[PDB]
Amino acid sequence: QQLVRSESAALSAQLAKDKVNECVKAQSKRSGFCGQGTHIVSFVVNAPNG
Amino acid sequence: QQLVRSESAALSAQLAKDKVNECVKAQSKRSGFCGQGTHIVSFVVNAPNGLYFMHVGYYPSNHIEVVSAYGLCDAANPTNCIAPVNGYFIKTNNTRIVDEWSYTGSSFYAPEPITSLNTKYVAPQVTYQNISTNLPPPLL
Amino acid sequence: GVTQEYIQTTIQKVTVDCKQYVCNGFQKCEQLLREYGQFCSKINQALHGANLRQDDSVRNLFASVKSSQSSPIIPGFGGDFNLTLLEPVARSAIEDLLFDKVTIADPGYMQGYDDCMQQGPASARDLICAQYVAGYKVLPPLMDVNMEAAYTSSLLGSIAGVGWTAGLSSFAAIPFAQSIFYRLNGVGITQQVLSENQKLIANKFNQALGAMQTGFTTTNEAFHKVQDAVNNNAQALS
Amino acid sequence: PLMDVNMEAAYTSSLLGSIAGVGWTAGLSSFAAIPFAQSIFYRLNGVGI
Amino acid sequence: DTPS
Amino acid sequence: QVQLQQSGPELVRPGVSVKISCKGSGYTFTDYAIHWVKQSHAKSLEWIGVFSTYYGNTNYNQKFKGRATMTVDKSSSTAYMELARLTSEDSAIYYCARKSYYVDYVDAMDYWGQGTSVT
Amino acid sequence: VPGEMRLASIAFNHPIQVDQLNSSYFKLSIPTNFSF
Amino acid sequence: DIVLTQSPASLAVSLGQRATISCRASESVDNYGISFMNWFQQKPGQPPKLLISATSNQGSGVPARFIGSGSGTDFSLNIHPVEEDDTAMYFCQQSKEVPRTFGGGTKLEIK
Ligand SMILES: *[C@@H]1O[C@H](CO)[C@@H](O[C@@H]2O[C@H](CO)[C@@H](O)[C@H](O)[C@H]2NC(C)=O)[C@H](O)[C@H]1NC(C)=O
Ligand SMILES: *[C@@H]1O[C@H](CO)[C@@H](O[C@@H]2O[C@H](CO)[C@@H](O)[C@H](O)[C@H]2NC(C)=O)[C@H](O)[C@H]1NC(C)=O
Ligand SMILES: *[C@@H]1O[C@H](CO)[C@@H](O[C@@H]2O[C@H](CO)[C@@H](O)[C@H](O)[C@H]2NC(C)=O)[C@H](O)[C@H]1NC(C)=O
Ligand SMILES: *[C@@H]1O[C@H](CO)[C@@H](O[C@@H]2O[C@H](CO)[C@@H](O)[C@H](O)[C@H]2NC(C)=O)[C@H](O)[C@H]1NC(C)=O
Ligand SMILES: *[C@@H]1O[C@H](CO)[C@@H](O)[C@H](O)[C@H]1NC(C)=O
Repeated sequence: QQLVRSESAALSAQLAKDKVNECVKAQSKRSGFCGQGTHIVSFVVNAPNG
Repeated sequence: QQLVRSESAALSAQLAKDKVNECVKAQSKRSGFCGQGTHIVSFVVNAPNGLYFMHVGYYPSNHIEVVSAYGLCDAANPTNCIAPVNGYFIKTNNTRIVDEWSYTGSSFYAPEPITSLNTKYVAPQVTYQNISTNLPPPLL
Repeated sequence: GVTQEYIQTTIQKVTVDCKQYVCNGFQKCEQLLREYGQFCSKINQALHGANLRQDDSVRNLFASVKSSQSSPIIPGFGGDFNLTLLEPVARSAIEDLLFDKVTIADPGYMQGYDDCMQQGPASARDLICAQYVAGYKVLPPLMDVNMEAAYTSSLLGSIAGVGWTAGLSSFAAIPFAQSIFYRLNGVGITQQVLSENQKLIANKFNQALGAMQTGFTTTNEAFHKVQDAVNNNAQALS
Repeated sequence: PLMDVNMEAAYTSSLLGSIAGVGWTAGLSSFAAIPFAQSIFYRLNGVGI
Repeated sequence: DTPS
Repeated sequence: QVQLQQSGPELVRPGVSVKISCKGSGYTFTDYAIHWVKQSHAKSLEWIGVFSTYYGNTNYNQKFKGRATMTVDKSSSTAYMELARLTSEDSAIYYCARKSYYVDYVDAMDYWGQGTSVT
Repeated sequence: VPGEMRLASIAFNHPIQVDQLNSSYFKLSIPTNFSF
Repeated sequence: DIVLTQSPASLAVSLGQRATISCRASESVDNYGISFMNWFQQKPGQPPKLLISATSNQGSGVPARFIGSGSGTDFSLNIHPVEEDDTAMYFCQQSKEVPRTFGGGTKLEIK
């Protein structure tokens, strides 16, 4: 079970990294990512395990 | 065990496919992807059970701080102003250039005279500098 | 208006003792266990590899979080924008609200072992003292919450901004409000409107931000996911 | 393996030869056939140099 | 410690 | 070893244009703007103009925009100025100088020509 | 042979700071060198 | 450009005496904190010599004895060790704006 969960976390972490390099570091034109209202600046904070 | 590994391999293969059709075939501006240095051409080679990618990238160094302005203007006619394209207007620090302001590239410090090739017309704003004398792009 | 998302990045790291979990110093089982000693070896190695992967993901994430340069941050940042996210120089009040709303058990490491021991309240109910019964070991996070706070402040320092071409070399170093107006013209709002409504924009913006104080509720699904991340870890140990 | 390693090598040589074009309004329809260095300079002006 |  | 070589003085008659030179030496001439100054008295000096030696860009004192102009011979490493329409009020000691930045964003005259004069 | 291992703090690499100016003009940071 | 003036019109001092020169501007010269103030030295039969700049009281062709001072509309030049060979006219110069004018100067002398 731990091995499975560990892998899902790794993939989830990749997503986090992607949003940091897009949704946070720049305005995005893609819709989709980020909240659904076009896009304007976004912020990120620490949360347990993520 | 094989069923699990096979599935993860398929997903990984999809990622590779995406990079080949973005990170390799063309320059990409989104960052994140490829090497962490903006992006410039990348290459891929065969590797056991997969692909091995190599990414060429650009790493900036020796950063300096300079004075810069949001835009420049004709103080006699606040009905046409300009702003740099893919670069900035900075106060001049170069003995070669007589101009009070100069254009620079954004990836690398390098002053140049301001010309129409480096500018676009913009609506006026209160933060633009007011040049009351010599501004050649446009002179009029 | 605002939306929120929670992206988990890690699994809590644990290790176990195939020698303390199975039996507890009885010599008869130790000898019996020897015939199976290789199973424990497989168990220990597998868990160890899992923990190495967790540390890899942390470092990889932080490598993108860091910026070569940033603005210093002071109170009153963002001008008329309220910016409650600023640190109480610290983490942030918002991060602390989250931690208070979370129902997670009292933290490990210090004082640790002495909260299992009789030198503490009889009302402790931590599975962490059971850590020293079950042979569980909970490994510490790599990141260190103080370094974590430094990384999130660094991201705020990259604000103002991304605009002005690529933004991948240069650092604009402009007021926060200016970066906002730039983004607003980036979505087809005319420059003239922006100059006329500047205070209005800040007012509507802060209304949306103020709603975050009510955002820590069970109907906020992002919040709910955070709580379930905690719940899943606790369940595995139980 | 599903394929002869030589065929796979041929596909990556095709990727090497797919450089230049590097752009110019999708480029899926065209091939610029220009020197490698020349294509690099266009990439360099793509980043503000 | 440092290399040999 | 930087030096500037101004042309010799002349008692030029009025209505004659007057050409003055200031050759660079000991540095690459094209990397520095040239400045010119008029001294009618030790207590009375004024800026005349500046000429980029690489791009040919200029600025002039507004009073001389209908008068003196400047050129550069990049192959002779020299700068020249010519005053249209000499009058007796234009007699002066004339000084060329080399642009510099001893301080960030601050223009300074650095090296000076030995001086020349016209009457 | 080698001695004891040395305890150390993990270093934190700080970003270059750039002052946030307050008027119609601003500091701009630009690299003066680069490498592939 | 901003108008510049200087005083005393001339100063005479004993050898090794400290001495200073006042210099005023019609308008503040600070822009982005740059100041743009240069001081020059001149003697008869010779071209002017750069001495200092608003942030450079050393270098720029001189010994540390030439200390520029002030901000806004007021500036000064201060030399603690005046010597016989330091007698010259001295001139404030403004690099902030075209024409790039400068003062008529004042003259130092040894009594
Ligand atoms: C000169 O620059 C100023 C700012 O330094 C320009 O902005 C004006 O600023 C004042 C005070 O903030 C406002 O009351 C004016 O409304 C602004 N002008 C405009 C057009 O909005 C000023 O416009 C510039 N003058 C020019 C270009 O002639
Ligand atoms: C905006 O920031 C201000 C601080 O500048 C916040 O006001 C404080 O809020 C806390 C939380 O309730 C109170 O304990 C303090 O007493 C408040 N300060 C004062 C001076 O009263 C405010 O909450 C932030 N948000 C909004 C929407 O205004
Ligand atoms: C432009 O400004 C820079 C700094 O912003 C000045 O820096 C000089 O850099 C050179 C490089 O070796 C040094 O030798 C000088 O000593 C630096 N100047 C000072 C005052 O320390 C530079 O002077 C300016 N540009 C020019 C062309 O002068
Ligand atoms: C500009 O960047 C280049 C490339 O990094 C620098 O050149 C290298 O500097 C390192 C520094 O230790 C040397 O080890 C290399 O041998 C140099 N290589 C070459 C090809 O020169 C250069 O020093 C940098 N210059 C400045 C002023 O920062
Ligand atoms: C400049 O400072 C004033 C306060 O002195 C502040 O109100 C204004 O917003 C600042 N300008 C910016 C941040 O662009």
